[PDB]
Amino acid sequence: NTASIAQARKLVEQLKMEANIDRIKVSKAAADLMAYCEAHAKEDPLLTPVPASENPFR
Amino acid sequence: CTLSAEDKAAVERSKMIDRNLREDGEKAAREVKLLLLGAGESGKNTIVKQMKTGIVETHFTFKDLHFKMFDVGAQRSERKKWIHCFEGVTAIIFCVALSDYDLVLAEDEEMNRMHASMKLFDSICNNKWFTDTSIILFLNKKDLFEEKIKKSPLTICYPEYAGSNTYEEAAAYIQCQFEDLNKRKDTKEIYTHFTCSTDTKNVQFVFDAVTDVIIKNNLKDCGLF
Amino acid sequence: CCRIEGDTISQVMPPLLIVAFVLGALGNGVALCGFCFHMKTWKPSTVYLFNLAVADFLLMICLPFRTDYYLRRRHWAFGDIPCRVGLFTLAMNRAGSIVFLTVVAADRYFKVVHPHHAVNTISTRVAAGIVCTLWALVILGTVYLLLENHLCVQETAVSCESFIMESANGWHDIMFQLEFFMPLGIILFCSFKIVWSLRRRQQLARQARMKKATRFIMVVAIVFITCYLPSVSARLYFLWTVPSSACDPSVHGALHITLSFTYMNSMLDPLVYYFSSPSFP
Amino acid sequence: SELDQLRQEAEQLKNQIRDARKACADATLSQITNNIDPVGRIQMRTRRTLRGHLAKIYAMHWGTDSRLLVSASQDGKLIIWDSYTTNKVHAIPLRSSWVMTCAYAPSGNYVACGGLDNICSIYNLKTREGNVRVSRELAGHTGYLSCCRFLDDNQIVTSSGDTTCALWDIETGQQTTTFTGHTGDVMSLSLAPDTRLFVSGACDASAKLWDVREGMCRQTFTGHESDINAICFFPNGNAFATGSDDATCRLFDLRADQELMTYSHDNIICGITSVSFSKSGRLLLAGYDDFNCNVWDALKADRAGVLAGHDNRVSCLGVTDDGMAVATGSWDSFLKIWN
Ligand SMILES: O=C(O)c1cc(O)cc(Cl)c1
Repeated sequence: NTASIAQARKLVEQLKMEANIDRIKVSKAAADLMAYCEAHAKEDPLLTPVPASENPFR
Repeated sequence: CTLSAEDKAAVERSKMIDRNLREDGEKAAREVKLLLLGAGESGKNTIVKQMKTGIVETHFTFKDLHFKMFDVGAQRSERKKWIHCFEGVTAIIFCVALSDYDLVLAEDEEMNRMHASMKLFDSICNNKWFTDTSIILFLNKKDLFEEKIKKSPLTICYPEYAGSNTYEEAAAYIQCQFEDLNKRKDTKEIYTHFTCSTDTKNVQFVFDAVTDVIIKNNLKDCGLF
Repeated sequence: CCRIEGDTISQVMPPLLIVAFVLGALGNGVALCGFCFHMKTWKPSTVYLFNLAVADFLLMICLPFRTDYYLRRRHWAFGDIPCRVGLFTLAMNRAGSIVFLTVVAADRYFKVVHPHHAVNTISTRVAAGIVCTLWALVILGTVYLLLENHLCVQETAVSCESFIMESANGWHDIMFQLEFFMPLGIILFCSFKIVWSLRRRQQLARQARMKKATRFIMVVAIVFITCYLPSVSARLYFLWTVPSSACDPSVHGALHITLSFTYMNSMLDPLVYYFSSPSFP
Repeated sequence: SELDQLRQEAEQLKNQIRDARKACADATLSQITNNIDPVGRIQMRTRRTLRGHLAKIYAMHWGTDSRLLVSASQDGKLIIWDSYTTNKVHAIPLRSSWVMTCAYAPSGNYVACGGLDNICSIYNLKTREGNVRVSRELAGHTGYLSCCRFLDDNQIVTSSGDTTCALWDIETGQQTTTFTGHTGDVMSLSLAPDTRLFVSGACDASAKLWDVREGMCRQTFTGHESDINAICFFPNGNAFATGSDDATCRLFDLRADQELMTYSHDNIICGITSVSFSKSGRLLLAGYDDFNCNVWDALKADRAGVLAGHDNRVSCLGVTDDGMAVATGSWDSFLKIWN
C-alpha cells in the first residue's frame, strides 16, 4: 500500500501548480466576454436572423 | 425540377443509400438482441460456449432465428453512462454462479460474491431502462454447488435461511431470493434456469423466453396486449 | 314484385339505423383519425385495422339513405341508378368489413402461433398491396348489383331491395351465405389456435394483459357470430321454405330486422378493435 | 504518517485555491450584464429534417464548410449528410454498432467515431477507390470512448470512460499523449479555437483544462453536482460552458478560474446531454432529456427560446462554423436543422 504516496505527491504537485496561476478579476473577464458578444453580435445569424435571401436553409 | 445533372445524380445516390439503409434496418429488426450480464467471470464463458477489449459480439442462429448477444465484461466504468444503449434489447441474459455463495469477492473486505450478484441483479432489474425488458436468469454451476453444499452450508451466505441443506430446497431458495429483487413484477417476467457445466438445452430456454417476449411485443402491435 | 305492409318494420328500422349510423360514424371516424395522424409509424397490422375501419365507416355513410327509405313506409323515390348504388355500396362494405375482419384474425394467428414466420416480416407496402387486391376482389364480387334493376314498383310504392321476398336472388343469396360460413370457419380456427397457444405459455399467461388479450380474441369472434348469424339463419329459413314463405310478412320483417345487426357489427367494431386497445393512442 | 500530512497539505492547497477564487471575485456577470438589452425571444424553425437513421442518434459533428454533417446512431451507420439538400453523401457501416461519438475532420478528409468498443476508428472519406474505408483503428483505451475531436488530419484527442483523455498520432496509431487526473469517466470534450488547449468534463462533477503540447492539467473547474455530459468553449477560447445531470449549465472562465453564471430553471429537472455556443457566444444552446433544446442567454441566464419538436431525448447538438444554423440530434432517429 506504499504506492499511494506517489499518487498523493502527484495530486499535491498538481494542486500546487494549479494554485500558482495568475488570475484576472471576474469583472474583467465578464467585460471581456461582454465585449466579444457585442463585437460579433451583428455577425451572429442565430442571434440576429438573416433575411431568407441570405439563408442557405430557406 | 430546378436541379442540375450532378444534383439529380447526387439525389439518386442518396436514394440508393436510403435503400441500403432500409435493407440493413430490416435485416437488423429480425435479429434478437441479448445483453449478457453477471458478476465477474462466474458463468458467462460456459454459457457463451453453449450458444457458440470492449464489447464482445456473439452471433448464433437457433431455429431460423439469429441472435445478437452482447457481453459487456471488462467494461469497468459507470454502468449508467452506457446502459441506456441496450434499452431496446429483447431480453437480458443474467449469469449467476451458484457455487460462489461462500466465496469472497476479494476486492472488498468481508464481501460475498453472491451478495454482489444480488446487488448487480437489483440494479439491472429495477433499472429505468429495463422496466419492460425480461430477464433470462441463468444459475450457473448447479453440480458443483450440489456437491459442495454438503461441506459448506448456505447459512454462511443467507443468515435467515432455515431450510435443509439439500440441493433442491436451497436452489429454490436462491432462485426465490433473486426473483424477490424484481420490484416490477406487473410489467416484466424473470425466467430462471439451472445450468450445469455441460448442459445442452440452454439455447432452447433462451429461445422460449425470447419467443414469449416477442409474443408480448407482437400483441402491442395488434393493439391486443 | 309484391306488396308487403310491415308497419312494424317502419317503427323498428328507422330508429335502429339512426342509432347505428350516429354511433358508428363517430367511432369509426375517431378510429380513422387516430390511425391517420396520431400513429406516426404504421405496421402491416395497422394497415389491416385501418382498412377494416374504412369499410365499417363507408357502410355507416350508406345508412342515412336506407333510413329515409324506411321512414317513407319503404318507398324509394331517389331514382333507379341511386338504388343500384346504395345497394352496391351496402353489400360491398359488408363484404369488405367481413374480409378485413378475417384478415385481422389471420394476422393475429400468424403473429401468435408462428412468431418467427416470414409472413410477419412483410412491409407496409406489401400490406397495402394485399388490402388493395382484397378491395379489388370485393368490388368485383359485388358489381352484379350495378348490372340489374332492383326497383319494384307497386301501388305507387317503389322498393329498392336486393334480398327480394319474391324468391332467391341467386348469387346474392350464395355470396350472402359464403361471406359468413367461410370467414366464420377461418376466424374460429384462428381464434381457437391463438387462445390455446397463449395458454401453453404459463409464464406469459399469468399476466393480466395476456388474459385481457385472450378475452378480447374471443370477444371479437362472439360479436361476429351474434351479429351475422341471425340474418344468415333468417335468409336460410326463407330460401328453404321459399314457396310458402314467398312475400310472407313475418319472414320479411324478421329478415329486414336481422339485416341491421350487420350494421350493428360495423358500429361495435371500433369498440372491440381500437378503443379496447391498451396501446393505440 | 506521510499520507495524512500530504492529505492535510492537499486540503490546505484546496483552501488556498478557494480563497484565491473568492478574493478575486468582486462583481459577477449578472451584476455587470443586467444593464444591457436582452436578446428577446429567439424563435427557430425546423428547416430540414434529416431522416435515415433507424436507432438512437448518439452524436453529431458539423463540417467546417458549414454544409456537411456526420451523425452516429446505434444502427452501426455513420451517415454523412448534405444539410442544404437533405442528401446522404456517405453511409459508413461500422464494425461496432455501439457508437457514442463521432467527429469530422476540419479539412473534411476524415471522420472518426468510437464507443463501447474502446476504439477510435478513423475513416478516409476521400479515397482513390471511391469508397469510405477505415484509415486506422486507434486502440489503447480501457474504457468506452465517449468523445473524439480532430486537431488536424494527423492529430486527434479522444475522451474515454477510463477516466483518461488521450492524444493520438494517426500516422503511427500510437498513444502520443495521455491526459490523466479525472476521477470519474470523462464524458465530453471540447477543443479551443487555436487547438492549443482543450477542456474535458467527466463524471467526478469536474472540468479540467489540459494543454496539448505539455500533456498535463492546467486548471480544474468544479461546481457541478452531478455527471458532466457536455462541454464547449466560448468562441474566443477564453471561457467555456458545461452541462450535467443536475439540470444546470455553468459558465467558466479560464483566466478568472471561476464559475461565472448558472443557466438553470425550476421547471427543468432533467439532465443535459449536449451544450453548444452560437457564433458570437451570446446564445448558449443546451440539449436536455425532456426532449427539447433550450436556448439560453449566455450573458444573462435567460431562456431565450425552446427548440421543441423531438419525440425523444436530444442527445447531440451542433452549431455551424459560420453560425448560420444549429442542428439537434435525438434518440428518435432524427436530425433537425434550425434557423
Ligand atoms: O344489403 C343490405 O344490407 C340490405 C338489403 C335489403 O334489400 C334490405 C336490407 Cl334490411 C338490407
